[PDB]
Amino acid sequence: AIRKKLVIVGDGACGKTCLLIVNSKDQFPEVYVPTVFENYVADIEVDGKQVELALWDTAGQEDYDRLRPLSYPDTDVILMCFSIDSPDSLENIPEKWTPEVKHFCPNVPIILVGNKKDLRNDEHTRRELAKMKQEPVKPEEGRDMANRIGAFGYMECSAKTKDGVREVFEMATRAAL
Amino acid sequence: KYKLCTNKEEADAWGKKQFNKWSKEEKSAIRDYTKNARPYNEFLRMHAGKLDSDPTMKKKIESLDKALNRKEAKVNDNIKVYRGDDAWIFGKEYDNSIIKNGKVDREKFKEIQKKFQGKTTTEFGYISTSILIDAGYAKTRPVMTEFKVGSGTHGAYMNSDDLTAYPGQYELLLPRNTVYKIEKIYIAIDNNTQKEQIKVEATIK
Ligand SMILES: NC(=O)C1=CN([C@@H]2O[C@H](COP(=O)(O)OP(=O)(O)OC[C@H]3O[C@@H](n4cnc5c(N)ncnc54)[C@H](O)[C@@H]3O)[C@@H](O)[C@H]2O)C=CC1
Ligand SMILES: Nc1nc2c(ncn2[C@@H]2O[C@H](COP(=O)(O)OP(=O)(O)O)[C@@H](O)[C@H]2O)c(=O)[nH]1
Ligand SMILES: [Mg+2]
Repeated sequence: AIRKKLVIVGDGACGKTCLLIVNSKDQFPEVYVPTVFENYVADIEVDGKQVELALWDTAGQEDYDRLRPLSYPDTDVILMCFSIDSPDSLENIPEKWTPEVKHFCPNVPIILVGNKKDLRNDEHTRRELAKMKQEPVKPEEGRDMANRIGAFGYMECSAKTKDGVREVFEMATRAAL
Repeated sequence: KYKLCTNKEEADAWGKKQFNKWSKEEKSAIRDYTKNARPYNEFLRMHAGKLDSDPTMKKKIESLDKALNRKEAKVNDNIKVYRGDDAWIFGKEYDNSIIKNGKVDREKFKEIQKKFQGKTTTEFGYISTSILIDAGYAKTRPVMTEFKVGSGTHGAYMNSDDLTAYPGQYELLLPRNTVYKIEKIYIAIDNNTQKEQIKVEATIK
């Protein structure tokens, strides 16, 4: 079996911890949500290869900017996330996340992930984001962004509903090889 | 007096001094736990150390116990080690909101302290820890525990692929059924940030 490492970064509350959980338990968490998810190796096979992918969760807040780097060494792929319900997070992709990664994981393949895809057509979101002259990010924006930052690919998903989740990981896995 | 590692250099140097020649099976058992620890600990706690229900784990546990039981498998000095836990460690009645806006609910905290402070406990599950504080989950969780480990305790130190699926945690793994005493439970503020965190000091007995 092949051993690979995946690290997930992104702004706080953009949905990172939930994504991994749902990836390994087929269960969106509702009452006991860990800030940072535990060690879990995901078993995946794509294009005929069985891979064991260790997943490292991280804290994206500034408070933890000092600690994050201890998770970066020898990474095979990165999941850079933002939330579809938050345009603020997407902007941080270029602003904060891409610069940090290139610095610590210069050649590591990046996969840009739009989380909370279920909030794209959510009235509350829409309206709520309305109060700021912003609306949910459009798919075209993410792809555009991925192209801008040199990502291997771009994906959307919803942990809450599990849409595309399985897809994000498979892709991540391909890029890892 | 127990050693506390300041940085990776110290962490690394202390690490070289430890035992690393486990048997292949020994290495495999340790690495397997690190891949996912939910399976070992959750089961043992649920079953109180009786391994009869799931043979498939029996070998799995019985097997790790040995790696950890070898005579060469102990720690030379008295080292302080650290661990991070979610609020539910203190019972299903609690969650991470216990800390909101960098504040620990005092009413909630005090109940926990009366309940657990000074308590001596036996843990069915293995206890993962880190010699480096910044490594591990100690800063990213609500309750940070510093374990004072007496010399001669039996453990495995892992910071390489052979040993763990997550190199870079500067891990020290203690055996199941280890018993410890909680000396103090308190709230402390983080340097440079304003968030409180629940801090536990416990000693290995
Ligand atoms: N805790 C840390 O900072 C360190 C973690 N690790 C790694 O993490 C894994 C073990 O730590 P966790 O991720 O916390 O898994 P764990 O088995 O220690 O616990 C997982 C979840 O259960 C909770 N829990 C732990 N012990 C409990 C108990 N006695 N009663 C009720 N709830 C309990 C924890 O708070 C956590 O939310 C190992 O795979 C190890 O390699 C390694 C070194 C240090
Ligand atoms: N609607 C919706 N909410 C989500 C989804 N994933 C996570 N959340 C919520 O968004 C918040 C942040 O999630 P979390 O995974 O802790 O974010 P992290 O800090 O980036 O790990 C939590 O309150 C979740 O309830 C999703 O796919 N859809
Ligand atoms: Mg999180």
